[PDB]
Amino acid sequence: YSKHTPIIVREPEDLPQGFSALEPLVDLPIGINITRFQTLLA
Amino acid sequence: GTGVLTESNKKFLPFQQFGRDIADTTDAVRDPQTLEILDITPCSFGGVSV
Amino acid sequence: RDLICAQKFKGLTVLPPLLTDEMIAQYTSALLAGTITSGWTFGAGPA
Amino acid sequence: ALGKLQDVVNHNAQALNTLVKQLSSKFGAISSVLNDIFSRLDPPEAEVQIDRLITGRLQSLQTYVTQQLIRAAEIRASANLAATKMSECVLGQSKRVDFCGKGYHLMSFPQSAPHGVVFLHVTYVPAQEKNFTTAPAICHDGKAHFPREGVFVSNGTHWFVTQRNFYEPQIITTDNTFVSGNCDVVIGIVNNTVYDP
Amino acid sequence: GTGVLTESNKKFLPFQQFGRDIADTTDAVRDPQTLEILDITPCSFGGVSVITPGTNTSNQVAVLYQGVNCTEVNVFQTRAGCLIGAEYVNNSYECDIPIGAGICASYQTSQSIIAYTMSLGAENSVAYSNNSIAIPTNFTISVTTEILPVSMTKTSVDCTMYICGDSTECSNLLLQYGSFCTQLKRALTGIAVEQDKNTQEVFAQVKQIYKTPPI
Amino acid sequence: STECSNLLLQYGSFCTQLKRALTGIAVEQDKNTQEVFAQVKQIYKTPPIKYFGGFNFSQILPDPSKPSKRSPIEDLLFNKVTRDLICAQKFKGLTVLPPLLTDEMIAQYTSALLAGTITSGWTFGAGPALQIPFPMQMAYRFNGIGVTQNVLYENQKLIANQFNSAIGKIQDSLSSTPSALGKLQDVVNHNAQALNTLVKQLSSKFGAISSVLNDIFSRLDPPEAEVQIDRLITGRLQSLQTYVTQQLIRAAEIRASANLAATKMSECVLGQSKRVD
Ligand SMILES: *[C@@H]1O[C@H](CO)[C@@H](O)[C@H](O)[C@H]1NC(C)=O
Ligand SMILES: *[C@@H]1O[C@H](CO)[C@@H](O)[C@H](O)[C@H]1NC(C)=O
Ligand SMILES: *[C@@H]1O[C@H](CO)[C@@H](O)[C@H](O)[C@H]1NC(C)=O
Ligand SMILES: *[C@@H]1O[C@H](CO)[C@@H](O)[C@H](O)[C@H]1NC(C)=O
Ligand SMILES: *[C@@H]1O[C@H](CO)[C@@H](O)[C@H](O)[C@H]1NC(C)=O
Ligand SMILES: *[C@@H]1O[C@H](CO)[C@@H](O)[C@H](O)[C@H]1NC(C)=O
Ligand SMILES: *[C@@H]1O[C@H](CO)[C@@H](O)[C@H](O)[C@H]1NC(C)=O
Ligand SMILES: *[C@@H]1O[C@H](CO)[C@@H](O)[C@H](O)[C@H]1NC(C)=O
Ligand SMILES: *[C@@H]1O[C@H](CO)[C@@H](O)[C@H](O)[C@H]1NC(C)=O
Repeated sequence: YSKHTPIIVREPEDLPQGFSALEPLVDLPIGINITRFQTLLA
Repeated sequence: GTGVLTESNKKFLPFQQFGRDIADTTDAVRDPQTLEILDITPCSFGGVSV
Repeated sequence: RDLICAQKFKGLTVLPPLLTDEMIAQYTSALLAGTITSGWTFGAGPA
Repeated sequence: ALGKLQDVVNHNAQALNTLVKQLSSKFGAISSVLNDIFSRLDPPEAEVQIDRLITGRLQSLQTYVTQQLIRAAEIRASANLAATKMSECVLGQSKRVDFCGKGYHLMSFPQSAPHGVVFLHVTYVPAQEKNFTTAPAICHDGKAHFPREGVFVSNGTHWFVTQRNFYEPQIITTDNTFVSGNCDVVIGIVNNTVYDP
Repeated sequence: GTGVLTESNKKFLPFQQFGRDIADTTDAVRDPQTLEILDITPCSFGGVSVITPGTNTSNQVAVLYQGVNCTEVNVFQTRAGCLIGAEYVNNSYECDIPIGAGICASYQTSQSIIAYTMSLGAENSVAYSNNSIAIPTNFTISVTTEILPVSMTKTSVDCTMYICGDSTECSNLLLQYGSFCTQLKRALTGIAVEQDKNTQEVFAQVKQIYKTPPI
Repeated sequence: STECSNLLLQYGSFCTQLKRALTGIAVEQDKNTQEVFAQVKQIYKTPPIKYFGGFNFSQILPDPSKPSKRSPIEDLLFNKVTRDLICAQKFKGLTVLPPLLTDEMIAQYTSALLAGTITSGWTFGAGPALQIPFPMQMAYRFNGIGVTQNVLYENQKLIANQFNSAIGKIQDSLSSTPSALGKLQDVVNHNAQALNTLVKQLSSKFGAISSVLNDIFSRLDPPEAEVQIDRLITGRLQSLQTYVTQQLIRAAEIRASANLAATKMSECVLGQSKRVD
């Protein structure tokens, strides 16, 4: 799921107070065993 | 099913194919052919009194 | 579709009453035209 | 204000809203829509798994009919009470307490309302009370005098006869007091003088 | 099963192993180990109710657990159970939210939910005396209002649309069932006729229709 | 049972009408106890000097020499209508909610009604309380049946003697003839029979290998277990629906009875009624 919403400048970094639904984009099949997750930046 | 299939002015999102009503009954559907929004209304019915 | 029409498309219907609001209003006004003009005589015999 | 009229409407609305939400509930089948069991199973299994939904829907409809019958009995009782009040309060003055409003009933006006009636009852509410000294009867010329229709009160120094629901001082004459018995059997009899015209 | 194995004082017979209650519920068993008489009481269960002044003035709510001594879940213990979220004020007012055992609750001033015993009215003492009468001196004729339901909505159902939907085999299989689709319609028709008759006995009590004079 | 818990949720939201109906019945029963007793606004109290013309209510007025501020007649009537059965039914689901108006509040309402009837007479139900002697009160109540007041004002002694004798005969009759408080025991016996029938049907098979859900989930296979447990999950819901329908019918009957009782208390206690019987 994904959704872009205006995050106009506010108090120090924190999750803003506002409802926003998330619509699905892709539904790729998978059959893995995922129990962990590692991020990555440029 | 049965009933009239009219043209609907809804706002079906690209991921929403089917559609239900207040009583969880199929009121709108997406055509398996070229994408079009329809409205499934039941056939003409009523009651007779003599 | 509103709730009134959604229930209609499922079999459930609502029959209209026999006495409309106008007739009930006329009945209520006829009882006031006898209670104010007359007394308790328009319910027993002649007004 | 209109609480007892909205209650029946909300009940009749929830009875219809709950009757249509039970059509999406499977009573032991693999689906809820009718054109789903007759499109994936064979007749030997279709005639078995589709009856489990028909039976449940029939039971739900019977439950709704029973609830409607009970509600109609309650509405019939309320309508009989309303007709009795309309015939005994509007078509005449009734001496029944609380039946035509709290207080002394005098008059009633009916008004219509969505699936209901509204009675406006005119009630006689006494106020501005005052204490007085009472007595069962008085004794004049040796004989007792009991009030015909009223009550004996005393402003301290004089005894008068007034109404039972409104203060109206009147002299004790031989027109509202009858003589019955001598002055040796009533407990609390006072003396005075009965002025005759 | 599940429960709280406690020590009981039941004198079981030397051959009995299990044990039931008045109405079909196991409440005591014999230990398969060294002989001991136990008691199987059900686990800690109860009902939960929420007292709320409405989502229009505040959002503070109170939780009432039914059937508990406040030691099995401010905190108050009433004959209805255990109330958490309110405070038992020693005052007395009219009941607003009925909770039970003559203890209601309200939302008062800091604004919070308070609990209090109901008030049965004022406290007036009539001075009775063997020579005392209260005669009114003035009238206060008033007009009160009462509401009475007279009629209900007239509904009607159908088997071919409610039981079956847009199908044909379902309508054929429904015919094999009993006369469950002609007695319910008859009952609904009777209810409709009764509702149409309840208006003819309340608002229709005079033959002629009178009119008010112009002046 | 967790499988039964999941099957009940899969069976739909059918367990929402029964709870709402029971809540409505409870609200109606709480309202019936208020529209009958709680008819007066202010609470009246009996005067200390208990000399009401010569009559003697030392049996209907609340006695201070007892815990719950009741009267001898009320004390005799309360101690007449009768793991235990209540806790056993509570451990199964049949739990009784406590009423809103307690016994002490009902007793205080009945005492205030008696105080208003004795001190005020028939004026406390139509407005403010009006002090009036009890002899004159009963003398003005005779003028509604034809008998004038000169009969009471001459035979007050005999009237008080007959009243004091009848008050004692009331207690004498209530102490015997067990078929007297039958209509109050009728509803209690009906409720007990209903609660017993609703709990006995849990050991009656609607068609299955047994009545224990654990034995069905264990000593069977899923394709047959899902069919055997349905026959028991459908019978219990029908039994509970039948119980709810019986409770609704009985609540309607008791509502009619309570309306009749309120009409009687408003027409017989709050004043003199000229209706026969
Ligand atoms: C998935 O990962 C978990 C990690 O603990 C493992 O236990 C499990 O066997 C794996 N297989 C699946 C698909 O459950
Ligand atoms: C083929 O199917 C797709 C489904 O979205 C539809 O959009 C398209 O118009 C169809 N084309 C033909 C040849 O029917
Ligand atoms: C009568 O006297 C009593 C006792 O003093 C008092 O409470 C009451 O208010 C008096 N009523 C009037 C209006 O005189
Ligand atoms: C009582 O009434 C008599 C009527 O003659 C009057 O003369 C007297 O002044 C009154 N006294 C009081 C206390 O009202
Ligand atoms: C009334 O008068 C008679 C005769 O004078 C007397 O015996 C009696 O005591 C008097 N009673 C009162 C109420 O003053
Ligand atoms: C089991 O063995 C223990 C050993 O101390 C004994 O106390 C107990 O009574 C025995 N119970 C049975 C079932 O024989
Ligand atoms: C009587 O009571 C009414 C109440 O509205 C008041 O307006 C009027 O002034 C009063 N009159 C007397 C007699 O005191
Ligand atoms: C009058 O009332 C008092 C109240 O204490 C009572 O004792 C007395 O017996 C009554 N009778 C009389 C003397 O008027
Ligand atoms: C009232 O009757 C009761 C009956 O037991 C008696 O004990 C009491 O003394 C009586 N009181 C009076 C004042 O007659």
